[PDB]
Parts: sequence; C-alpha cells; structure tokens
Amino acid sequence: SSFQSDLDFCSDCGSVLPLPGAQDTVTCIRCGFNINVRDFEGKVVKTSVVFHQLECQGPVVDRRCPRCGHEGMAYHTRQMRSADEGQTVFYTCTNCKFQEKEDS
Amino acid sequence: LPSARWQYCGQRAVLVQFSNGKLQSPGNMRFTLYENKDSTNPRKRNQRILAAETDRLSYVGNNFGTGALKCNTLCRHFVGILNKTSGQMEVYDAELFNMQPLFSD
Amino acid sequence: MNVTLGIPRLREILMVASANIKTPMMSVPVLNTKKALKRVKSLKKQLTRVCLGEVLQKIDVQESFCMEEKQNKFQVYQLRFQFLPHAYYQQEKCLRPEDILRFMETRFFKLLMESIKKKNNKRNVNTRRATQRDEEGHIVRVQAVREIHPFIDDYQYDTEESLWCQVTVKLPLMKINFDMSSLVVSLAHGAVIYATKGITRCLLNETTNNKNEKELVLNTEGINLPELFKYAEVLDLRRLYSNDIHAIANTYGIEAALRVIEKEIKDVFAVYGIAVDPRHLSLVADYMCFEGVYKPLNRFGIRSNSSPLQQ
Amino acid sequence: ASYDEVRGKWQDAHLGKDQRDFNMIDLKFKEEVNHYSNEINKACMPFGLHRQFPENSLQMMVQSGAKGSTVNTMQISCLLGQIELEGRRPPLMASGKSLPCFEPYEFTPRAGGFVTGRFLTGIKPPEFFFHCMAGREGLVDTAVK
Amino acid sequence: MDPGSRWRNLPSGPSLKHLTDPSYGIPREQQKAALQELTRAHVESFNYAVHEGLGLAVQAIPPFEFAFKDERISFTILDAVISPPTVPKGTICKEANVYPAECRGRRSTYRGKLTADINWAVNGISKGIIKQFLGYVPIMVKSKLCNLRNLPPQALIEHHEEAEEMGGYFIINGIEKVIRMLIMPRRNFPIAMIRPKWKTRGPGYTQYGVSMHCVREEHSAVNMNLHYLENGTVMLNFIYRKELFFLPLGFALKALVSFSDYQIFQELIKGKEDDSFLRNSVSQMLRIVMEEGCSTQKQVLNYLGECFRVKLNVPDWYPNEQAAEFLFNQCICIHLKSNTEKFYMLCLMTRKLFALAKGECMEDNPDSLVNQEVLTPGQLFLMFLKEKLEGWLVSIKIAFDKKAQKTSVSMNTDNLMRIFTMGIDLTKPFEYLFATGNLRSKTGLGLLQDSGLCVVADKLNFIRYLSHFRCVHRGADFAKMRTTTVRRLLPESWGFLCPVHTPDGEPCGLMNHLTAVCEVVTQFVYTASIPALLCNLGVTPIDGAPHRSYSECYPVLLDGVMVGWVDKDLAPGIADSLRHFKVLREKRIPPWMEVVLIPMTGKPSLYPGLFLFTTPCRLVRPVQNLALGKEELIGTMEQIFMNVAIFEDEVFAGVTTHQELFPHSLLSVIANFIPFSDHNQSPRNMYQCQMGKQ
Amino acid sequence: SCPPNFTAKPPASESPRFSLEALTGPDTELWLIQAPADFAPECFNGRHVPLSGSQIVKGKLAGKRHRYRVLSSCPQAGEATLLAPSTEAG
DNA sequence: TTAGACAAT
DNA sequence: TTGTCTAA
Ligand SMILES: [Zn+2]
Ligand SMILES: [Zn+2]
Repeated sequence: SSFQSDLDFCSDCGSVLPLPGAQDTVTCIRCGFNINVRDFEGKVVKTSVVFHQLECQGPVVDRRCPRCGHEGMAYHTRQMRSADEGQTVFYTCTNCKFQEKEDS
Repeated sequence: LPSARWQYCGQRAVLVQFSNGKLQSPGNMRFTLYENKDSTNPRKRNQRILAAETDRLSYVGNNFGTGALKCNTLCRHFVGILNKTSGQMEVYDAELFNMQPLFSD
Repeated sequence: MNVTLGIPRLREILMVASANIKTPMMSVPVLNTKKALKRVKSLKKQLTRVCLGEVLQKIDVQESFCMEEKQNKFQVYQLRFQFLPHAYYQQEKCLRPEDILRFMETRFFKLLMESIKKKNNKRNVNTRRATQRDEEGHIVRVQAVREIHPFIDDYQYDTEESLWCQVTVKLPLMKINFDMSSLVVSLAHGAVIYATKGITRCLLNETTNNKNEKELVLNTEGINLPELFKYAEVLDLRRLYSNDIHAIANTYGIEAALRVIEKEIKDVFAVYGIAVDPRHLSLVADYMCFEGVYKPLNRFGIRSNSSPLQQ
Repeated sequence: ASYDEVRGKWQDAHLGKDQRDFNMIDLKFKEEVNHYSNEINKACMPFGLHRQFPENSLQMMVQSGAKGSTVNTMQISCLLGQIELEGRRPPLMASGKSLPCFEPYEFTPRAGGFVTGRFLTGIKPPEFFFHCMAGREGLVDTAVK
Repeated sequence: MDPGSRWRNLPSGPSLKHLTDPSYGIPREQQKAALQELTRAHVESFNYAVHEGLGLAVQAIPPFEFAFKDERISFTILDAVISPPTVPKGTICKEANVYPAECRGRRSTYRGKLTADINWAVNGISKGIIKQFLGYVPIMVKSKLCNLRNLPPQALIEHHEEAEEMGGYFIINGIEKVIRMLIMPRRNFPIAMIRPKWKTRGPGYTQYGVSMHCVREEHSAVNMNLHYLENGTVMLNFIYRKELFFLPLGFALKALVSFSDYQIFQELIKGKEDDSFLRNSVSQMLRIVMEEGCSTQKQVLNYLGECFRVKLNVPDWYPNEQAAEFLFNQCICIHLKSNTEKFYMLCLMTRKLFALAKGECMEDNPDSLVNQEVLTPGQLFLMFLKEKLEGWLVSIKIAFDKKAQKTSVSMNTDNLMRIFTMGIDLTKPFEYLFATGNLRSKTGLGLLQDSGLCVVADKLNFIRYLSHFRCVHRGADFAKMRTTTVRRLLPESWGFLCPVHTPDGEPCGLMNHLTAVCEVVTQFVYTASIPALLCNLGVTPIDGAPHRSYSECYPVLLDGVMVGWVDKDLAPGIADSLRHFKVLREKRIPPWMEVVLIPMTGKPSLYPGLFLFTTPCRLVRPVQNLALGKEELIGTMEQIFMNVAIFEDEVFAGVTTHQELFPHSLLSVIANFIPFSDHNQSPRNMYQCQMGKQ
Repeated sequence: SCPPNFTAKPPASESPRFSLEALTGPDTELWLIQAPADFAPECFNGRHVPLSGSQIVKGKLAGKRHRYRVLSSCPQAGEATLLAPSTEAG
C-alpha cells in the first residue's frame, strides 16, 4: 500500500512535503501522512558553475605608401556614402601601417 | 528473432496510472469498477469509473471528466499474454486509468 | 588596447573638461638596458589587477542535510572551488597558487560570511506592478579557517599542486530556501590581491620603434601617476605621458598639461586621417589654460567672460 | 583528423559563448583566400588587359586621378574578392548553412563569401546575395550614424 | 517544372508582339492571373475578416452582464454582418450599389453598413432580440464585399475602373490607403531570448527568458513571458491593460489542472532527470504554492482571483474563482481552448527556459526571419473591430449608468430601444485608424507599435503602386533607434525578402519588400485529423510513455498544441512522411505546412523538437522537391535545414533535396525589372529600385 | 483523521465477472501492445509479431492497409500495471 | 554623499 | 544624454 515517489513529495497523495522543522517527523498537509525527518539524509543537491573551461591584413594592391615608400598597400572597401555615389576604399600599408582613405 | 502468433480473443482489462508514484508494494488493496446505467445512448461505452479502497486514501479513475487522459482515445491499448508453450500472443482490449485520490468538497 | 574615439572623446576634452574620463592610459618608455628589461618583464605582471573570476575554473556546491541531535539539524554546504592551473596565465603578478589560497583562507571566507549573515537576516508574491513604465480628438592552515566562524565545520585544501579548496558552511535550518550558489558566485567576482590603485592592465608588447631602437612602451590602462615613480631605475620616466589632463595638471603642471591637450586633440583628429595644423591646437590649449586651471568651453565656462551680450 | 572531426570542432567553435576561437577561424580563411586574390590580379591587371594605358580610357581615368581607383577596376575586370561583413566573413545561420545553397559547415571559400566573379561577366546568385549584404552594411551604418 | 505551380506561365524571353496586334485594345474576358497574385495577402485576408473570422470573433466575446437596480441585465452578440456598400435609405436612384469610382471622384469613403444581433436578457431569462446598426466600416476593393467582385474586365471598364484591377486598398475620404504588412513575432511558439534588460524587472531575475506571441483564431493577440530566476524559480509576466502582472509558475500550473503535485513535478523534468538542482528548483516552485494552504485547484483559483480581482475590472458579483479563469482565458495561452493543453504548453515553455539557462540550447534570434511572420490586413481589421464591439457594450453600460443618475422613471425596458440609440456609434472611431494610421486601443492588440499602420497607396506610376502590396515593414518604432542589428540582411531571407529592394535613408533595412516567389499564407483550414495522424505514426502522446527514455525523444508542437514525443530514431521517418503527405496533397495535410525537424546533436544548438505550423499570416515560397518532382511550399524555418540548389549543375545525390524554380527567385518584383542586375554594383540596384518609384 | 473512503456513485454500479484469466505464473509473459486508433484488431489474426527489433508485418483489413511496422521494445518498468480479476475473491 | 532640476543637440 | 547645480 506504499508508492515510490521522490523523497520531497508525499507517497499517498502527490502533494509536496514541507521542509523539516522543529519536530522529528514531517507530515503532509492535505492528508496528514508522517514521514521521518531522518529519511532526508540522502537529499543531496549539486550545482556546478563553470567560469573558464579547460595576419596578412587583406588583399594587397601595388600602391606606394606616403610615409615608408613600400611598393604595396593592403586595401579594404566600405560603401560609406549614400547609394547615390561611390565606394570608399581604405588602404593600409604593409610595413608601417599608415591608413588613408580614398572616396571613389 | 522470436515470433508470436497473434490470436485476438475478444472484458476490457483495466490498467492503472497512479498520480502519486508506482505501485511497487501490492498488499491489501481493494479494486472495484463502476459502469453507467443507460446503455442505450452511445455514451455508456465510455462511462466507466474505477475505485481503489485503501485504509488511508481512496483513489478514483474516470474516462470522461477533466483530467481523464487522452492516450486511450487517440491510441488503442492492448494486452499481450504469450502462452509460451503454445506460443500465441493472445490479445485483449484494455483501458488505462489515471487515478486521483479523493479528499472532500 | 582601445581608447575613446570620435566626437565624444573630443567632447570630453573640450566641452566638458572632464576630471573623470573613461579608459585613461599612460605611457612610459623603458630605459632599454639589460637590467631594466629583466625587471620590466616582471613589472608587466605586477602592475595588473587580478579578479577571482579570472583564475577560477569552477565552483561546486553540494548542499545536504544533517541531523545529529533531537534538536540540532544542519544544512551541510560543501563548497568546492577548482582553480585554473598556473600554466594558463603567465600575465598576472606571478600568482603561484599558494597566493590565491592565502587570499581565500585570509579574507575570502570572512567576505563570504558577511554576505551569508546579510542574506540570512531576512519575488514569490503576486505583485501586479501598477504601471507599465514604458485621447479622443475630433480633428480628422585548517585551524585558522575553523576559527573564522563556528559554521565552518570542515576545511580541506589541496596541498601537492594547490588547485582546490573545500569548506562546509554548516548553517542551521530556516523557513526560506537558501540561495547559496548565487552568493558564492556574486562574491567570487572580487579582486584577489595586488590590485594597484586605479591601474587595471599593462602592456609592454608594444615594442614600437622609429629608428629600429626597440623602444618598449608600458601602454597601461590605468590612472595612477605616483605609482610609477618608484620604478625609476627601470622605466624612462623622463618621457612619461598620459591621456588625463587633470592628472598631469595636478602632478607636473598647467604648463605640462598644456602640451597634452594639444597632443590629444591631434591624436583624436589623426586617427581619422585629418591633419589639423598645430597653430590651431596651440591656440586652443593656450586659451583653456589661460586662468591657470583647465577650464571647459561649455555654458559653465562663459561665466568667466566679461560682456553679457555674448553670454 | 578527417573532415567529420574538423567539421565537428568548427561546429564546437561555433555555437559557443566565447566567439573567440571562431573569429580566429575567420582570420585563417580570410588570410589564405587573400593569397588567391592577389595572384589573379597579378595575372590579369597589368599586362592582361585588352587595351592598355594610355590607350585604355579607364586606366587613364584611374591613374591620372580623374575618378575611381585600382580597386574598382580590379573588381570590374578581376574578382570582387572576399566579402568582409562587419570586419568578418558573412554570418553562418543557426544551422551552420552560410546560405541555403550550401551544405552545413562547408569548407569551400565560396561558401563564406569569396566571390571570385567579376562585374564584366556577372556574379552568380549566391555571390549576389553576399554582395548585397555587404552593400546594406555600409548603407545602414551611414544612415544610422 | 510542375504544371500548376503559378510560374509555369513564365516566358523564356520577351516578345514585344503584344503591342502590335489586332487584339490590342480589345479587353480580355478575364483578368490576368499574374497581377492578381500580388494582392492575395490583402484581399484573402480581408475576406477572412468579414465572414468567417467575424463569426468566430463574436463567439469569443463573453455575455456582457452588468447590474441594474436589483436586476442583472445580460447582453450578448449572436451574429454580426457587414453589408456590401449601397446608397443610404431615402434615396431616389436607379442602381442601389455604390462603386469605388464614385467614392474617389466625390471625395467620400467607400464603406459598408455594419449591424449585429444583440440578445438582451434580464435576470437570466431572455426577453427579446434586437437587430442593431452599429455603424459603418470600410470595405476593401475587389474583396467579397466590394461591388467590383467577380467582374470581367469589359464590365469593369464600364464602371470607370481599369482592366487588371487588383484590389487591396481602402478608399478613406477619397484617398486610397493600403495597410502595410508589419513584422510580428512568430505566433504560438516559444522564442527563447537572452536579453539583459530583463534583469531590472524584479529582485532576482536573470537575463534569460522565453516569450510567446499568442493569437486566438486571428482576432485576439496577447504576449506572455517566462523568466528564469537566480534561484531556479520561474516567474511569468504579462501586461493586461497597462498593468504588469507578476505570477509565479507554480500558481499557474496549479490553477490550470487538477493534477497532484507529483505529476506537475514529473512534467517539468522529462528530459533532465539526473539533474539535482533542477528537481530541487521545480520542487520549490510547487512548495511556494503549498505555503498559502492552496492545496486544491479551487483554492489556488480562489487566491488568484482574490489578489488579481481589482485590476481585471470584473463585476462586483463574480466569485474569486470566476475572476481567476478570466485571466487564464484572456491572458495565458489563448490559442489553446482546453486548460489541459495550456498546461503542457507551459511545461514546454518552461523546459525550453531550463535548457536555455543551463546553456544546452542557444538563443532564438528575435530579429531573424526564422522567428517572424507578417501581420496581414485581415488581422488588423478583425482585432480592432472586436475591440470596438466590446467598447460598444461598455458604452451601453455607461449609458445605463448615465440614465440611472438624475433618476428617470427607470421601469422595465419592454423593447425600449433608446439606450441603443443613445449608445456610441463606431463610424468615426473606426474611421480614425484608417484616416490617420493611429491605433488608439486600450488593449494594444498585442502589438508592439502604435502608429504607421495605414500608408497611402500613392500611384505616381505602377512600379510605385505594386510596391505597397509587397512591402514588409519591420517596425515604425525602430526608425528612431540607433540600432544596426535589426537592419542587417541575414541569410535566412534567401528568397523571402529581397536583398536589393529597400530604401536607402532612415528606412534602409526596415522597409523590406517581398520577393516574386514568396507568398503569404492566408488560407485557414482545420487541423482536427492531424493529431490522430501523428499518433498513427510514431508519435506517442503526452500521457503515455515513449518506449525509449526521455531525452531520446523530441517534443511535437502542432500549432502550439503539445502533441507527443517522437522517438529519436523515428523522427526522420515522420518528417519525410509528412513532407510526402504535404506535396502530394494527402490526408488533409495543408500544402502550406512546415515540418521543421530541429535535430539533436549534443551541442548547444537550437532547442530540438519536431515543430509543425499550420497557421495563416506566415511566409512561404515554392521550390521544387527533387525526389518527387513536385512543387513544395517551403516556409521560413524549413529552408534553414534544407539543401536547396539553384542550378541543374549544382544538384547532387544524397546532399541536395530541393531546387529553386527559376534562379532569379531571390529578387523582388520591382527588382526583377532592372536589366542585367548581376552586372552593376549593388547600391546601384538599390538606388534604381527607388528611382523607378519616382 | 477522517479519510473519505467513498461509496457514492449516482449513475453507476458494480460489475459481473468476465472471461479474462486470473492466473499469472512463470508460464506467462505480460506484453503491453499499444496499437493505433484505426488499427482493426483482427488484422494480424494469423500473422506473427516480433519480440526483438522490428518487422513490417501485413494484415487482412483491405489488403492495401497491410503495411504496419511493429516496434519491439525493452521493459520500461512501466507504471501501468495489469489488474487480473481473481476467482477466489468476489 | 547622493537624488531632483535645468539646458542642448 | 551629459554634466554640473541644488537640496536633503
Ligand atoms: Zn500527503
Ligand atoms: Zn607604409
């Protein structure tokens, strides 16, 4: 006449057993079914919080740098104006990394 | 690769679904089932109530009210027996009852 | 590392005359001798801060239940910290893990017990908050840890390679359900040790050079100017610099925070390729430091002016 | 390692809260397909043109500073090159398909935006969608800020 | 290509012969079936919202019962109809009908008479039925209520219209105004969000959370929320007339069902059974309910209708249990009828939150088109008209209270029919929404914006006039923000929104336009046989146990109805079986259904399941299913897992399962008029698309 | 305290005995077949069912309905248990 | 030492 | 949206 449930619930109704308190048996509320407080010795709850577990700068074009005079500069495009005109080209030198922009 | 001769023989064997846990320790527990009077209209074919007498609580199981499960209407439930010497899995119509303990009003 | 770019850096230079900017750096070259490089490779580690969430791999909380008398009932809270190994950080204050365990055993447990006694002195309600908060018109040592508090009943620390820690904060029973793991997480975002006053991060991997001179630069991210004056035998403090106008204005002077306003406006305009001539910048820096203090150009800077029609 | 395990570890570099091992894999396609982007332009831009400077009009508008640059004409008569979207390759979906034409976590450079088709002979509909992502990026970033 | 696919009439090349023929200028005897596909989403949505949806939206208005002086008066609408536009009574004319061309030329509104059957009853006994003229509502042209329905082009020229007249537009004071299709969140679906703004909504909230946009038969719309907390407790927040309600989860799950607490425990831990923190947290949610002694369902309902009673504005004579099922019927999962299926939906929305918070499933992107659908003009008519009917009944109550002050003779009514005459007339409060675009509703209609609804169908040319019927507007509130994430072209819009066809200024990225192939689902059919169909396949339902363990089974969500648990080794065999049932038009599967099989991989990918969508107001587009050779309506979330191909060269065996119809399907209508679009740079195409509209 | 132990049922009443057996020993093996809704219970009347793996077994309903797949599972320790009416107890 | 108040694009 | 000014 006994049912196997989780230890946190009554085994005759299905209702929730309260926390242990100032007595030696914890009882359900809606039926009055006493269970030993001593039976919660295997009520173990684990929780693990894991904090911390376990280039060539684009294509090049053979353009001379303003500062260092290197023969090539890496380029990147970005259409920064409206859709009416242009395409703004960003350059970056290979050696000394001097970045200038052209607006066409 | 075992086989079994499917010998459908026909009565509706009840199956129980406890809302408390598994009935793992059977003892002195009385089971009685109830059926509606008017078998004329086709609602009597589903009206059935199973009652469970225990000294502590009483468990009741419907087929129609709120909380009656939908597994035995959107799907059929059968029971195999498999008389092993003869090797025939003889099959009965069955129902599943989700029992709920009765308290008060 | 990053700085503040665009208009709002120029706003917080000119329009605000900000005493508290976000991300101030400072920059000191290294003396570039043999002993100074050896000392400064460790000084890079020493001037950083280290938070506890930086070297901690995982926290393990194992709440249990314990009843030992007819009255005494106890909630066993076996906290366990797994620290990340020493090989996975060679950037922070030479933290051999006995140092972070000493952090633990000295002050982290008291920092934890103050939080537990703040919470234990004590969302589950139907609140119906009366606003949504965001018109008809007709137009259209184990003994030290045990004596920290009586609640700590067990202590076990790792000894061979000092990578973990175990306590047992044995609280009594209470009516609410206690949220231990939230306290242990939110308390474990506190700074460990040797966090220098206001300096977060240092980088001397900027080995930049104009004449292949290998001029190592402590490109820090924090603002403490007399912090670096003890390291004069290693750093070349003669060509020190910062972003902050007020820090050098209170350390070196209004004539040396007059040549930092000019350099910073030139750097903000020079990120974006714009070349502003130095005569304009020198005129602005000689206007703002005219009264001897670093004034803004806002509404609260025209109260100094004389003619009220312009005001 | 076989391609199933490599595809598994790039699925694992994806789908994670770090996004620091994954952005590194962007910078290893994008530095290796920008070695096939320079070799084609050395094959076709100086001495591969039909009519050359000064007899070429477009080279005279480019090189004498009238309009354009040697990036617009390399997009006209050679590849469009890598599509960089917000500094990186265009985004994978929630299923690892970078675009519904392509297999989940496909290794080919075409799958991640390397266009390699010019405007002189047109671009196929995957690269046209990638190029419209890159156009709307700049247009939105101008229109907002 | 499949014959019957709407795109079999696509020309190989242009002809230029149709402008030098004897047949030119003779009207054809039927309209063109290519220009009439562009207002299906407008006309077929307004056709639902006047006959079927109005009959289903007067069933969901409760019997309005108030208190007379010691008598209870009950009002209920039985049936409301919208008559097609005629002349007013007392008019000497020859043809009683009114056509749109009169309403354009005379600068009037093209509108239809509205009337209803209100069934008044005092003290529980009926004493009459009244047929009451509520007001005038606008009529969409070429709908089932316009007078231009079913006309041939030669009889349509005769009434001053045009041949190939597609409807879709309201004449409001002489100015034609379309309703633009906004973007709304995907209806009846748990959208797992990670939004750190939600941390400030309570004392222990997390950045995590699962939202749901619930809509009940195209006339109601309510957003709800779930929140994971620092404890492991789950809250549940929902606004009801500008009142943010806080409701814990266990209170909801106890107020819904009569189950014992071990079953409510069991339903929330199905996949994660070896987790200790999870079982602890879903114990604590139920214990919070236990703390007040609310052990039964009736006692939980008593407590909830005790605490929430004053803000729900229920009458003084309801019990607490009756004002508790007034907030579970009109706020929480209103697309479900039964409280049993509301329960197993909150269990799935809770398990998705528990898998999100533990990092076992990734965020569903709210701005992606996978998790989005459109708000057609059938919703915004029907929701607003339902709300104005409820406002009309509340005005009748205020009219009785105005009669009771300065106390009248105040006897029985006896078909008095003066309070209805003194009642409010919803001509002008229904005209204001169209004539300005401003939605002044006390509900909010479950929406996210307030203005920008009706936009003038401008007609400067025909390129501009087509575009208003293909416009998909992201939001008229995002134009003020400084965001870029909502304005980003994403690869999930391959063929459902056009890449090039957008404006360039402040609305760049917001005002998207549909493609040519993409079409909005407007058909509303009945999914009554599909649960029994699924359970005849491997779907073991909720109550029984699948025969492998859980976490080796998939949830099934048949339009917000939790159905069952597909075994993991039988989920492809149900996905391809439902696709074969879809493209072959078998077994009452709609041809516009989604069979989305998000698989299990063990990595924190999308939250796995076998989702099935049958709703209206979605986006769908045809492909060719390669293994069948037949045209398949792929939805927005199916093609994120399908290997569609473009060219017959790029089709492989084993890898490829579909193929687009014609390879320029990704482009709009307006962007398919640019010659050689693949040769010029893409802002040039994006500029030409808004040049041709000027 | 006061347990209910109900005996009240207004339209219902108890039952006579039926033809299902009562004796379960080592010779019987309880199988729990879960069949579809439109599964006619006479279809496999001469056919076999698998006890391990799966098998696509035919029926006799119309000859063309016959494709049924049978999934042979492991014991779940299922919570549904059988009630066999014994003849010693009325 | 920290919250309302006041002006600008 | 800043940033300082005023009052508790
Ligand atoms: Zn109990
Ligand atoms: Zn250079």
